[PDB]
Amino acid sequence: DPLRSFVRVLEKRDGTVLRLQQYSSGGVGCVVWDAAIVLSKYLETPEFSGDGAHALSRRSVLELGSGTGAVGLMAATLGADVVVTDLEELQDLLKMNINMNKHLVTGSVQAKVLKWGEEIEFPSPPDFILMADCIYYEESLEPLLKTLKDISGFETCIICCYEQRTMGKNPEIEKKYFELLQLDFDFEKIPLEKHDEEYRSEDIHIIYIRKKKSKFP
Amino acid sequence: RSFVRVLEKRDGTVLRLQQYSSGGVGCVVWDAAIVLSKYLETPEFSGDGAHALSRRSVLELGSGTGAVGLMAATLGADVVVTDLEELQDLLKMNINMNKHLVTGSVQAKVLKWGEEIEPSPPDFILMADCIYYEESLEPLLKTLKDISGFETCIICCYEQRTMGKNPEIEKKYFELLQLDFDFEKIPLEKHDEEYRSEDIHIIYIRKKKSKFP
Amino acid sequence: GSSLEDPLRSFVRVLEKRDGTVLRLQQYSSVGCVVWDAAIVLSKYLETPEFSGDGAHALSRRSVLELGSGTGAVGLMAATLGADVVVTDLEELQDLLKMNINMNKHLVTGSVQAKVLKWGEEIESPPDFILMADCIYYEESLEPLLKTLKDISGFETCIICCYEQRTMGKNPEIEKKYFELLQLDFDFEKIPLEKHDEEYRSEDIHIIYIRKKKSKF
Ligand SMILES: C[S@@+](CC[C@H](N)C(=O)[O-])C[C@H]1O[C@@H](n2cnc3c(N)ncnc32)[C@H](O)[C@@H]1O
Ligand SMILES: C[S@@+](CC[C@H](N)C(=O)[O-])C[C@H]1O[C@@H](n2cnc3c(N)ncnc32)[C@H](O)[C@@H]1O
Ligand SMILES: C[S@@+](CC[C@H](N)C(=O)[O-])C[C@H]1O[C@@H](n2cnc3c(N)ncnc32)[C@H](O)[C@@H]1O
Repeated sequence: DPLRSFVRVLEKRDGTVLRLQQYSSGGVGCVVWDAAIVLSKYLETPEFSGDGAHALSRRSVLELGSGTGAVGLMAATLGADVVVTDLEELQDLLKMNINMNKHLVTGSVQAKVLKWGEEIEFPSPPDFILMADCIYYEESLEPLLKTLKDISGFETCIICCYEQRTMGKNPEIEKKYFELLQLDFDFEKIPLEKHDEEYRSEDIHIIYIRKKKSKFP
Repeated sequence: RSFVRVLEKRDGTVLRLQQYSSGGVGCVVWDAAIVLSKYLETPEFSGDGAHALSRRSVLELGSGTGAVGLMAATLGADVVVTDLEELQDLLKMNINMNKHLVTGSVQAKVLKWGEEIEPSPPDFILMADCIYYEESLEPLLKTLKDISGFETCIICCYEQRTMGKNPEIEKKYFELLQLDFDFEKIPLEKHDEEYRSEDIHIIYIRKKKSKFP
Repeated sequence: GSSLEDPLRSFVRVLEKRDGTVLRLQQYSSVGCVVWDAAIVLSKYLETPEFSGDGAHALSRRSVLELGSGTGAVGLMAATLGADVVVTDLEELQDLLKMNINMNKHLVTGSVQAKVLKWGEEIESPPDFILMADCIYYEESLEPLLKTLKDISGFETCIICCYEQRTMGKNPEIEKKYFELLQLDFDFEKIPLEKHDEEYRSEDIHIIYIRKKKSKF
């Protein structure tokens, strides 16, 4: 197959390997971003995993802006019931990558369309929402934030990973994301030292986010 | 101590269920709750790996002392035990008495059958000896319909009684149940070897999924 | 009595018409009969533009006989489209049929009444239409049903049979036999799935147009 050379492999701690196609269909290319690799590998760290059953085992996980589905697929191999979401245009790629990794899934995974800011069907709030490199343009602001607010419950653990970009308007977009995020959410950056020892970077950040509860309507 | 029913777990720890609280109401641990609680610990129900209930959402209806829901919480479930307003103090007392064994979570709520529900469908709904009077019919069934989703596993354990109105109630229950739900009796051979009776049945119940709900 | 003011309210099945108005079908009388998925498919098929046709509705001012009516869903839908309907079933279902007529009489633009018709018995002029939903499931659905169908239908009767294909148990054998007997006195054709209501359809639910044969001798 000519497309086999466009597969990106991501090794799991247990020696198995996730294989992510980055092009399909008559459609679109999507890279496996470095931020997705960092987040994926973070999910396999002993400290995130915990003792006994992995932290994600039997938990509901929604990924926003999944792209190749890398992160959500990692979560599915760790026992989560995952929904990977993105634009209509990425659905074929997501489904291909589910089919390439079917044997490694220990929980469940399915692909759905979720365009940020649009009305939701996903009524019950997930245990986790995962995002990798979703903070880079206008939609990453108000529409992404609306989706996060509408979907998350007060117990939802939201984990956001992104690579800091210094080029152009990106520093102002990043600042604004976090300035607006704090209006409806509390957040904290985790230390680099909690990331996977190899798959980490000083310019790639993992942020824990939780919905704020106001006592007044 | 005076009114405690002790229920031993397979792992050798013990659930302690107060059957009365000061100024409040009495509620016995019924035989059906014992049968159902022990059934949850059977090897076939528990399954491989983590127990079938671990990290699963469980709602109990007509919890009384909270016996069955507390058993589930000790098996790793996130449990809500429900009953009438009048049983809330007893439920909270029994949560406190057994919280050192809870590996999931447990909380008490009021849920009077047939009333408007205040959201996500649970993985399991458990009922022990809830089939015995008028409210066990349309109101209970309405609650079951309102709360359950197509993937909810409903387990209903009851003691068959020949006395009084009970045969008519049991009969009408299953007639009404058939409309919106599929159900099957679990053979007696699958109950705990000791904690079982030919007169105590365990029914698995599942909501029928129309293609056009 | 019950704590509930109207204890059987939650056993009413609601079916929305194309114009938004709702049909209400009680499913418990004292004896229960649910609204089967086939009844919903066939009911919504009767409302499709192609079936409805141009001008006045195809059923408008036409005689319709329903066999094995149950709740009366399909016959009631036809009555809301202008047909003069008789819904029929066993004696034990008459109260339910009449209850459901009363609950929907305000939407009736033709007419509807309930009668006993137990299959394979002696009949009391041929209708323009005969409708059947999920009537092929057991021993009597064969010789007695088909005998009634032949006895009542005329050469101009449009017989429409809708059913959900069941694969468990003795069902495929019952289905086989239904069609082995049907071919003897009737011609029939399955209508394409694409002619069914776009929302209210399924690959496993079939609509069959049936017509009484005329031998030359
Ligand atoms: C930079 S990528 C990250 C992909 C993947 N998470 C990774 O880290 O490898 C951004 C992703 O967000 C998706 N996306 C962008 N705008 C969106 C919107 N308004 N609604 C939904 N998804 C969107 C894109 O299609 C793309 O797959
Ligand atoms: C016979 S007991 C069974 C108690 C417990 N499950 C056991 O087996 O030990 C019936 C329980 O149902 C509760 N109950 C009865 N009617 C109820 C209603 N209408 N709504 C909610 N709970 C009710 C009672 O308060 C009581 O705790
Ligand atoms: C599965 S139901 C379908 C009901 C309804 N048409 C629907 O689709 O929801 C079968 C119906 O056929 C009726 N029936 C079965 N045997 C019959 C017979 N020998 N004569 C008349 N009706 C019969 C039953 O009473 C029942 O109402």
